[PDB]
Amino acid sequence: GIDIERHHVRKSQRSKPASENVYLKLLVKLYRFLARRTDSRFNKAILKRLFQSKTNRPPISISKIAALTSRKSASLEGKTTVIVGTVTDDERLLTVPKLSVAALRFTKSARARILKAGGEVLTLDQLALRAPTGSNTVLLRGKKHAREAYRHFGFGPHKHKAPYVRSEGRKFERARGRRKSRAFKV
Amino acid sequence: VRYSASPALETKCAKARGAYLRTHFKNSREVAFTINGMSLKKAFIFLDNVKEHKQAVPFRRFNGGVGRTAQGKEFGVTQARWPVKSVKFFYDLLKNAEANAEAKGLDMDKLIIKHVQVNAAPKQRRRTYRAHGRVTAYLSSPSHIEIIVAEE
Amino acid sequence: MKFSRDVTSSRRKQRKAHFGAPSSVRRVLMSAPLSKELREQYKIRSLPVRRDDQITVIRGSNKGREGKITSVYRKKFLLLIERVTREKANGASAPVGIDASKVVITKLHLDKDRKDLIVRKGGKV
RNA sequence: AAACUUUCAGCAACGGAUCUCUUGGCUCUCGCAUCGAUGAAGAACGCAGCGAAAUGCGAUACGUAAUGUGAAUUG
RNA sequence: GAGAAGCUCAGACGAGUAGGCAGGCGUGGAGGUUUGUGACGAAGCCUUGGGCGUGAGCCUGGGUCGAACAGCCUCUAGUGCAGAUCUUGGUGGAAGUAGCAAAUAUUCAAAUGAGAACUUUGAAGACUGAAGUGGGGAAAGGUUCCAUGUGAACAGCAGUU
RNA sequence: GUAGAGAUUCUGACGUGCAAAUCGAUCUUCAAAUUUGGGUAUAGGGGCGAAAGACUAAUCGAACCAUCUAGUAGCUGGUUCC
RNA sequence: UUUCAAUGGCCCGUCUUGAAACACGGACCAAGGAGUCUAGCAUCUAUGCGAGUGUUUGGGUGAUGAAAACCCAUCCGCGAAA
RNA sequence: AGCUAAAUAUUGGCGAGAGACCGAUAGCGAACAAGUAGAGUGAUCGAAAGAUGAAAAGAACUUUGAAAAGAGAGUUAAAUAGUACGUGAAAUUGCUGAAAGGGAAGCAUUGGAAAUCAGUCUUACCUGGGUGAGAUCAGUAGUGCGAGACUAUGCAC
Ligand SMILES: [Mg+2]
Ligand SMILES: [Mg+2]
Ligand SMILES: [Mg+2]
Ligand SMILES: [Mg+2]
Ligand SMILES: [Mg+2]
Ligand SMILES: [Mg+2]
Ligand SMILES: [Mg+2]
Ligand SMILES: [Mg+2]
Ligand SMILES: [Mg+2]
Ligand SMILES: [Mg+2]
Ligand SMILES: [Mg+2]
Ligand SMILES: [Mg+2]
Ligand SMILES: [Mg+2]
Ligand SMILES: [Mg+2]
Ligand SMILES: [Mg+2]
Ligand SMILES: [Mg+2]
Ligand SMILES: [Mg+2]
Ligand SMILES: [Mg+2]
Ligand SMILES: [Mg+2]
Ligand SMILES: [Mg+2]
Ligand SMILES: [Mg+2]
Ligand SMILES: [Mg+2]
Ligand SMILES: [Mg+2]
Ligand SMILES: [Mg+2]
Ligand SMILES: [Mg+2]
Ligand SMILES: [Mg+2]
Ligand SMILES: [Mg+2]
Repeated sequence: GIDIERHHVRKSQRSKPASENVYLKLLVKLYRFLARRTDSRFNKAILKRLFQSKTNRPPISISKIAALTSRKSASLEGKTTVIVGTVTDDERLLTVPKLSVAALRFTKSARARILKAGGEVLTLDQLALRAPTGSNTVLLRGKKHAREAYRHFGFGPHKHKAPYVRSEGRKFERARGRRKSRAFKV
Repeated sequence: VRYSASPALETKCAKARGAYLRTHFKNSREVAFTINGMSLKKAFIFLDNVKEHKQAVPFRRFNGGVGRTAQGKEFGVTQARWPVKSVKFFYDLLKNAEANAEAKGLDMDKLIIKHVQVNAAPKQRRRTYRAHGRVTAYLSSPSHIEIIVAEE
Repeated sequence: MKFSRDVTSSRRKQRKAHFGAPSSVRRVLMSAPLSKELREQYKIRSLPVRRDDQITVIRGSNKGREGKITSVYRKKFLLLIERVTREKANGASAPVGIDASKVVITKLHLDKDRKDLIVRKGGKV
């Protein structure tokens, strides 16, 4: 006998994508090699995010990219933005600046507006050629907790989360237990 | 039809069989076991003696409750009977095998019963009436019999 | 390939319609090819067989035999041909049936209706 | 030593699984609108050379007339 | 090169009900594919032969048999049994056992017949004993009536009846 | 006291029966509130009852048939390969 | 493979704190035999598109052969505001 | 007070075409003389049961038997298809063979005994040795400029 207590025994991470997309497999093949034959944390970051599910790879819009790369103390002037995910458009940004973006996917509107403003769109394999270790790159992520489910997670007394309701209005969970005039509030 | 065995020269043997014979399977097995291996002439003598209650058929397997007799002594048993209905079917089948051998010109002096087998035929069904308005089976147990005699 | 909505390719229906066909329908079902000489003479590929027609057997153990059609047993889709028999146990000769598709007609029992059937079928006399 | 009992195999029984089949079922879709006092639906009894159940038929009775086909029916 | 879904080096570890997850095995049917198997024997089945897998299972020799069937990638489901006093069918040990003992009772000869305790004839011995084991009817049955034949099944033994 | 109608006791026989109530002996009644054929009426919360919750086709403290109905079960049983 | 010898081995399933139980089911064999389909909801994953998204209520090539494929307008649902 | 087509419905009836459906304990209760046989006074209840073979060629005739049948024969591709008929499992049974057995049997481990099964080896490839005959091989000549592979005409005999 041996007295071993085993808590973090099996690693909890993905070692490969769940996707069967053959081209994603080709990108993983490229970045398995790059993350192994370089000392770059950027390449290990790309390889890890290439495995992640859709909900763990939220989109980012060109407005957020334009805002994140144009801060007052930025120096992120002429550097390529990289996201392992989809780049969407923000139609509210009437005038798009000149941007260099590397992404898994571009929305048709996002791609057209980036190019029309004189910028450039790259796939991740084109990025690997240009910056094989991700030097002078802005690695970005979308907002993970913006999806609907995070309005509800952790619902409970005084947690101020959203209930699961079929309809919204009075008569739909706004009565006893939700106000002082009806027994108690939450 | 196929006999269950061929323990003899095809040219020096004869065959007889009966199917769906309405005589008791258990009694017939005991008769067959006793006459198997006998000479044909002595089998006829023994079968006639069983008819006369001069000799008996030892009941060796299906012997539950069979009575005792001093005629079982010659076979070293105590339980023996005289199932004459089964005896008659065997006597007729043995006569048929003898006639079959006489047709093939075998020497009717060395003929030995080389093979005899009883198989349980499909049962025939009757009913009997039991107390409290019940009905239970009253079946018959007919037999298939095959015999092969051969020169010794 | 069939295209008509009025044609069924159902195996169940086709088999029911074949084995349940009435007597007059079975007559057309029991057709035989005409011989090469007869095809040219009458411009007809095949006909429903008939009693007193002359055929030769083209398939089976009786291939190459010839004779009149003594009877058309439509209930069994069988032709009985003269002198095509087999021996029973007791020496009597039992006729052997042959399918109409397995013979070729070498001489037709031409008569008024048969002559009308040749002209109607586009043939010549 | 047999008999006896037990297991296995061959062969023979008993029984009808398995496999293959299928003029049947089930389901879907398309199309159609037509019972009866001018006696319906249903019931009974009869009708064939040899026919009891089914099909058919009604003392004109496995049918008459009429039309089509064109040599069978068949145990 | 080493199905990169690959290859290679190393260390630690191994109970499990209820329960959870993964990877596999097997079955019917669907799409694709395999100059796929097959009357020179498909499928199925038997086996006192062989091989593979930790296992689910799989392959094969011999026998039997006679008309279809399989591998690989996918699709799909009425998809896997020891149990449910489970269902339907078949078949056992109990067993040649329990038993076939109410209602007095049979016997001799002949005929017939392959065969007679049980048929028929004669003889004897008996019984019901007129509130009958006699002679009719009503209800109910429906051909059971009669003659000639038969004797598989039935007549819980027998059968020429 | 016989026929008929009953059914006390043996707590007899039988108790996988001759029989889902019978058999033997014994016993009750035997000219009337008697026994009984046929016809006829009463039908299920209904009938009918000299009353035992009896009887109403081997069914009765609410018959039998079909349907609602695969009624519901915090309960019992089962729940198929590695 | 069979059998022998030596050593070990209680009858499975089940409910149970606890079954070899003097707890229940199970004589035998075959075939059948039990988490399904549907209207929703929730998490997680994949795919498409993305401030949008959803051709199948409908209409068209359509007659040929057409329950498929393929194409096409206005609404509308959900989302873009509480 | 009143009438009215179409677009809508349709587990009945009639006709038609289909199916990733079931395949004889399944599928309708009924693939078959099925709402039949059978049960109940009645209302009602309600089954079981498909397959010889291409063709009956459905076994002449002889013989034993009172007969049913058996044995010879015969037909058939097959009777290891005989109508008690395709295949023909298991339970259960008879015969034969093998083996074991002092109040259960079965199983596991290990070997003995007996029975039974597989090695097909030393094949391939390489070299040496013996004789044998033969269109004869390395460098080259010529026919896409420099280097490399190939075939092809000859020489190298
Ligand atoms: Mg026994
Ligand atoms: Mg006794
Ligand atoms: Mg009785
Ligand atoms: Mg473990
Ligand atoms: Mg299925
Ligand atoms: Mg085979
Ligand atoms: Mg075995
Ligand atoms: Mg292994
Ligand atoms: Mg199931
Ligand atoms: Mg079972
Ligand atoms: Mg179980
Ligand atoms: Mg049971
Ligand atoms: Mg006894
Ligand atoms: Mg007296
Ligand atoms: Mg007297
Ligand atoms: Mg009288
Ligand atoms: Mg008593
Ligand atoms: Mg239920
Ligand atoms: Mg219920
Ligand atoms: Mg012990
Ligand atoms: Mg517990
Ligand atoms: Mg237990
Ligand atoms: Mg308990
Ligand atoms: Mg219990
Ligand atoms: Mg029990
Ligand atoms: Mg099963
Ligand atoms: Mg065969």
